[PDB]
Amino acid sequence: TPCTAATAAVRAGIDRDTAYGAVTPPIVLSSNFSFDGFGNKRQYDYTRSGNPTRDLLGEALAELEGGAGGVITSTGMGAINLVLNAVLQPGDTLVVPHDAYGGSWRLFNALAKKGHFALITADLTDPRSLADALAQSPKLVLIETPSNPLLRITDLRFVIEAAKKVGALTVVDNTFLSPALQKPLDFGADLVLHSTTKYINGHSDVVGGAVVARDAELHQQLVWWANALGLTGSPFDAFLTLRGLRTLDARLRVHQENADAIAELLDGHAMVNQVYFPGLATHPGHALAARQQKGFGAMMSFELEGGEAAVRAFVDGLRYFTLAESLGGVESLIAHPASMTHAAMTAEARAAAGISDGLLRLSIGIESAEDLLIDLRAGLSRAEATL
Amino acid sequence: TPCTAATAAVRAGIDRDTAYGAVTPPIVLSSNFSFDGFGNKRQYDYTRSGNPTRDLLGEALAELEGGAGGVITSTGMGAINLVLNAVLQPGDTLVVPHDAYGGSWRLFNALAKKGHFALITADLTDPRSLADALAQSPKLVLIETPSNPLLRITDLRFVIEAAKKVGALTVVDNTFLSPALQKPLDFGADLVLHSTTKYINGHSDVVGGAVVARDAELHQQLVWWANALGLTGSPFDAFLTLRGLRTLDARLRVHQENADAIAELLDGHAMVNQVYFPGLATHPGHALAARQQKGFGAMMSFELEGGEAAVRAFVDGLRYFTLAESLGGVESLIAHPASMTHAAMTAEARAAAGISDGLLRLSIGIESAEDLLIDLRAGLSRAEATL
Amino acid sequence: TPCTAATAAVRAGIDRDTAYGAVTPPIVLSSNFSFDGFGNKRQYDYTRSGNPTRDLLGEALAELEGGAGGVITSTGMGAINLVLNAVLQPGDTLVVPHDAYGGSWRLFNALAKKGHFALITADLTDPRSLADALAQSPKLVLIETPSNPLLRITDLRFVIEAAKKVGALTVVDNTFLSPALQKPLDFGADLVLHSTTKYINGHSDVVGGAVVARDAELHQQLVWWANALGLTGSPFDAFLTLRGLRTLDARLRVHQENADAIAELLDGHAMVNQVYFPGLATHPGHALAARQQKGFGAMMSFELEGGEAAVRAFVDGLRYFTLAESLGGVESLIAHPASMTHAAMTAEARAAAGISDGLLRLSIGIESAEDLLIDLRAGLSRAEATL
Amino acid sequence: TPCTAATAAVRAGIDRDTAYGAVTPPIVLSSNFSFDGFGNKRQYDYTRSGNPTRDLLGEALAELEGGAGGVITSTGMGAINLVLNAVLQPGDTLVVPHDAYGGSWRLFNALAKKGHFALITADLTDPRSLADALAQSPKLVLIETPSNPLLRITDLRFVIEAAKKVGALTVVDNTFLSPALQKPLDFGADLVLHSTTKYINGHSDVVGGAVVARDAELHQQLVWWANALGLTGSPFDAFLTLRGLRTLDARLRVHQENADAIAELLDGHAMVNQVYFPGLATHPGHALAARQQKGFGAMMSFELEGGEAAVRAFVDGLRYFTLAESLGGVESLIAHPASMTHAAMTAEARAAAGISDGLLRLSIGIESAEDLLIDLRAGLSRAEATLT
Ligand SMILES: Cc1ncc(COP(=O)(O)O)c(/C=N/[C@@H](CCSC[C@H](N)C(=O)O)C(=O)O)c1O
Ligand SMILES: Cc1ncc(COP(=O)(O)O)c(/C=N/[C@@H](CCSC[C@H](N)C(=O)O)C(=O)O)c1O
Ligand SMILES: Cc1ncc(COP(=O)(O)O)c(/C=N/[C@@H](CCSC[C@H](N)C(=O)O)C(=O)O)c1O
Ligand SMILES: Cc1ncc(COP(=O)(O)O)c(/C=N/[C@@H](CCSC[C@H](N)C(=O)O)C(=O)O)c1O
Repeated sequence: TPCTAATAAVRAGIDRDTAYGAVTPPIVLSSNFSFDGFGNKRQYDYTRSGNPTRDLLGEALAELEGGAGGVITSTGMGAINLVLNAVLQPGDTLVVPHDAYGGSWRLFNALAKKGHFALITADLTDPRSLADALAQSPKLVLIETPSNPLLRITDLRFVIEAAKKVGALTVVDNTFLSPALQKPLDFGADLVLHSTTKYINGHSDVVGGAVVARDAELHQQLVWWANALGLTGSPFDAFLTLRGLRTLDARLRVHQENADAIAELLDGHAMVNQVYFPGLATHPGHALAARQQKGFGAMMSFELEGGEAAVRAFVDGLRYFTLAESLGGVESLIAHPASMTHAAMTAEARAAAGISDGLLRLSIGIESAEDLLIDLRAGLSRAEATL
Repeated sequence: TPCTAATAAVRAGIDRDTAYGAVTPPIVLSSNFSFDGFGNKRQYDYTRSGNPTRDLLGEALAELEGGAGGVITSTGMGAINLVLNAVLQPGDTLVVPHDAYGGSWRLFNALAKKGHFALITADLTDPRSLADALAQSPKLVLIETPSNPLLRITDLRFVIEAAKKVGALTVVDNTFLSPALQKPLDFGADLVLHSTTKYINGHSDVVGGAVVARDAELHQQLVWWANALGLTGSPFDAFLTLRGLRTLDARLRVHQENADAIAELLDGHAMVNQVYFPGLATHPGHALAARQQKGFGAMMSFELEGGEAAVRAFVDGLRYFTLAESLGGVESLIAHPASMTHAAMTAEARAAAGISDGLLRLSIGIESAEDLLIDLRAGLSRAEATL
Repeated sequence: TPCTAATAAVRAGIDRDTAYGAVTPPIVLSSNFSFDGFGNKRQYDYTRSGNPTRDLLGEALAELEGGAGGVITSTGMGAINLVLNAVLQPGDTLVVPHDAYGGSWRLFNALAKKGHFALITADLTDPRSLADALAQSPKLVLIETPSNPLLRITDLRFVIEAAKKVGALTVVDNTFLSPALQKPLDFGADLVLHSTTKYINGHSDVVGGAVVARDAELHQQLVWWANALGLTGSPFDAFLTLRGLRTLDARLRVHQENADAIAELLDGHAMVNQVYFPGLATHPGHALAARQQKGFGAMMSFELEGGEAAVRAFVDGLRYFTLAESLGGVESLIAHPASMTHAAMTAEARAAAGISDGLLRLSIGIESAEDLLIDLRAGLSRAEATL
Repeated sequence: TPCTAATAAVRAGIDRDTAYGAVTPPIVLSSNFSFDGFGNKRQYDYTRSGNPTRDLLGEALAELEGGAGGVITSTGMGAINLVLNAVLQPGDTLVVPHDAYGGSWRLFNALAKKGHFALITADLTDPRSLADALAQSPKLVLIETPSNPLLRITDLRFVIEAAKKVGALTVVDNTFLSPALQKPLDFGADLVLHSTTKYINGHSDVVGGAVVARDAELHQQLVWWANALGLTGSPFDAFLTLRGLRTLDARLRVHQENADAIAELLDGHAMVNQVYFPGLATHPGHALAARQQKGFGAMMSFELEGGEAAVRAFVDGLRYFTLAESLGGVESLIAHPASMTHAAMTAEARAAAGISDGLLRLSIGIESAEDLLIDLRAGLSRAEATLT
């Protein structure tokens, strides 16, 4: 037996201190490391390049994703930035999803306008749209599945093998499910990346990113570029993230129980026009999600009856969903993407993503199921009183 | 509606930052707080007396335990110390259990030798022993249930009512189960205390204590003595401890799933002489534990067949159980009470308690059941190979 | 040759990490440490008993003070508390100074009322008072020099030799000057203790304490009691405190430059009635301070002309002196001891000490002399404009 | 009056907590902040974009440098990365110094090979080399003065006014002196940047960067680009960095006293061929440094008599100088740039910078001067023993 995912996350850095046998791993804040006398670099020399505390988190995310190594960055956007710098140069074309996170769109459109690469935004749920993009010989394809905030599911085996036939690398943003629930590298992706800010840290008190490469040579290109660009993260942040990771399995058990229950409430409720949640049998992509994921996760969005006034009445009064950005915390959250998470997009790119001005997104926490439903039901009455 | 205990713990100090609306509470390390002009103390003035980060943890443990307030100490022994100093003076008698934590035994016995109080050490699970202790008019009775490390169960309602009949205060050490699995104040106790070092924190990276009093007058007295003796904990530690608390309900589900599966493997295994786990119907205290606890927890101890050779072969080779003191963490631990946790006791006090030299204690973490069971089976073999 | 005090403090735990050669020492938060197989304790086992980050700070304060070792407590009051429990039992007598810190007065008086020891409160600067206290065969004499807040100076060599003649142990509270400015163990004292909250830390972001013993056997006793009472500090706090120590010598140069410039402005200013600063030749204790101290420090207090209205006009408007408790930070502070630092005292104990109701105490930080002097001059006019 | 530099750094974030009046500022680790009800962003929304604890450090460095605002990044190299991204695009030319930090060189050469900008590497101490480079109409000139590790001084008024005449922006890497000792924005620079890893933090336990812009609009472009690229720093690092900043003045007083003493020992010692230290009267740029800086700093390098054997003997046995990378700490350090800090450069870029294979670089700490000199003298004995 190698261990399971859960054991590996729990034991990450446990009993791995050669100095004192501390059970919990020491925080190495040091910027620098001594040489072992003249000409003799130790394993570490300088934290920007390499840090033992940061590398425990890289090693654990690599073990969980099945890759050769991991690079930990100061932010999620910083992981995406790392991949774009290590892989693309001018004259290269990048294919991105139409409904990627608004911050990814912002970065892709900014760097493309400078000429750092050419940009094709496509619908990867959609074989025609994918084949028109792959006919242009892209260096790189990015997949974000399930997608933020409409939970569109893209067929990892389909898109990754279509892109291999034309010689493109693949990178998957696996933020929304974590490595506990989806392993894109199992499907042949070259790279998997995360905002550790979300479920991997789980406590809404670190911003971070990670990139795991399947192949040892691409891992070393990422290490080199991270060091050179100074995109690497703080050892203290890596300490809190590794601490968070140890409860990832236990947290997701509750996130998913709570989300199955809230999906049941919102599906078919009189005051709800549409629910987007991969666990619903009627959601386009349900069968795909069931085969490529080990769970349906705990992100969902939904559209209320009754326009702006219903949205305002629903949101103002929530006791247990904080109105705020981010997701993946132990604490439940709610967001209005048009005006918050996806406000960096133009009204046109939103229209093309199918993100309406009335869409609410839930990040379902690990509070008691009974309390989240009392809160959501009172919300739905407040919105009904509006008609 | 009030929220459940689990909701309260997940959301303690969420969106309670008047400065910026931070979702996660800011860490207030400051030793000191400005006055609001001459004569105008704010809410806080000095961190030894009171600090807001520490008070979030205080207010959270008091909500969970049903008390008027909570005091956070540098350590668990510190929380016991605070209670002895606030409640007892020379000529007062204290009744303690015979099978309490060895460190509790060391402190009671050192402060009794100096004459801070008179000490009676009784078996609180046996009525004759209890009645003889209560007939000597004690100021304070301490209960520790379940007991470390034999998991003896003492009848909270019985002992507390019996102690009120003679004017004694009662304090319960509730470390082994946390507030999520046992609420002694519900049964009339005046004081409950914890080593927060264990389940409450959950990440083996903070030593700390807490005392919660039912009554506001007794809470104001503990606040005064904690400030005067200098027993209060660090704000950074409260911060990590509070972060720990948010996953307590989530952690204990997996803890209890794993402990049930491990009790079943150990009980009537040929190499296992006795299992002490209150979840087994054959354990003296099982039905009392099913009544006064929400669950049977994840601490257990066992005797192997085959003397000291068998213990050694069992322990050397464990991959997933670290040989170490402490308990209540996400990572699985094993200890040998006689030489480790209860080394502070004399050989006669261990014999009176029923702690043999062949006893092993397990703290069962939240790794996969299957990896822990493979690890224990390999150990039982190595013990068998010794005969 | 050995290095100086300053070199030792700057380099405490620099290049002393066997794991990675980290230049700065790693933070060991871990509550627990693995055994090296069955029966083999490593150097550390449990953080309440010993922790390597806390021991760098202990070992550093013991080098600076000339001691056999040091113990780091959660607070300064906790270090006094540790010494009272390690050294005293009922029937023993303790001699304390009349103008000790009000928090010391609160603890001595509360533990004396319970009868943990008998208390003699003497004026240690006056030989009759000292002789009458030493004629009563005390187990322990506590000296606080200079005294908070009137900067009375007690003759370390005289009092210590007098206490040895009658078999008493001596403990000195060396908080106001730190080890960089006064070394009581050089004059034969048994114990020196500190509030690390002040100059040692220097950044007003840690409450902590330290006790250093001259003799190895008394150090082993303080280690034992600190573990058994649970009085030990947080490793995170020891890390910030060690980081503070590194600039102690550099900080005190500027503190003393600023204090000299400010004592000169206040002494025979028309609005100032008395200055208490041991650096002035007119201060009872100046020549003793010049002999037993490397410098006059940066604490001072003063009485304004014009009663309560003048104090209020002086305090309300200060830009660079914050109205707060504590002292010894980089930032300048002002306090009113009667209502703030020494409110724990009765009005009668304050009168016996010579703490009037019109007294102000300054902690002078490391801001520019010119910005502090402009700030004080403006206060002196506001106080003038009151008459 | 407004306050001095020392007062500003000491009082940064002091008594600035509206929640409890904490004297020392709270650490806001929170990734997110609540909205004030539907449609109502508060001052902060998301730490990657902006965080109050990080903003105290940005504000304080902006006050110290005289600029409109500051952006704090996860590293020093990340600050340089932020500037190249916010200011340059393909077809733009960037002028850099020949003797810049080998990490800067690595990044300039890597991004120039991809085509992100055209690169001109010039000697900015040398007026013909500067004027050949400004004839090429560059978007941006970077100055690193004093330079790492030969302490070459570049004339801020000269180079910045030459670059304004041809329409180029100026950015100055001011790591080596800190804002306490050189204010490039006083000389007209558009941008100053720092590795806060060095003197600003001072305690070797944070990697960090900062960029301060003179102009509000360029600060707003930096905030935007830092958010979009995800270059922003951790709030906990910004907390430790602000804590170190509070002792910057007091640390530099001892750094400079110790460096004057060590310069005096090495200058004209029989075992020392060359010392590079701006505070020596015989160092090229001494009068320029005396004028454009408020002190000569505590960085120096030097070349020993006696080849590789002398270097190996000097270094092995130092009790108080740790052999390691970085600088600006309270703890004294020694580095061999060819094989450590400048190993990222090619042997030709080093030869062009004048960084020989025998150069040792001292970062002088705040230990007792008497101890640092006992250590250096024993080292010079050890290298002497190597001839005979
Ligand atoms: C699939 C995916 N990949 C990557 C990322 C980036 O990870 P980070 O860098 O944040 O750690 C995210 C983040 N998502 C957050 C972002 C909040 S909006 C940002 C802010 N106002 C801004 O203007 O930017 C969310 O949707 O709630 C992400 O959902
Ligand atoms: C029921 C109870 N109440 C209180 C406490 C005290 O709480 P803390 O102070 O540790 O946070 C504990 C601790 N128990 C731990 C620690 C053993 S450490 C031995 C050490 N070498 C020493 O000499 O002490 C255990 O059995 O593993 C406790 O089980
Ligand atoms: C010479 C000495 N020894 C010991 C100590 C104790 O050290 P700490 O425990 O604080 O670290 C001090 C502290 N002195 C501070 C604290 C005043 S706090 C009043 C507070 N509300 C309370 O009720 O206490 C001062 O005068 O400013 C001390 O001057
Ligand atoms: C003037 C200047 N600007 C910027 C920076 C960059 O700042 P940081 O990102 O490190 O904070 C520096 C750094 N200087 C360090 C770097 C050590 S080498 C690093 C490593 N092995 C690698 O391969 O990179 C030094 O010379 O000792 C710098 O001197």
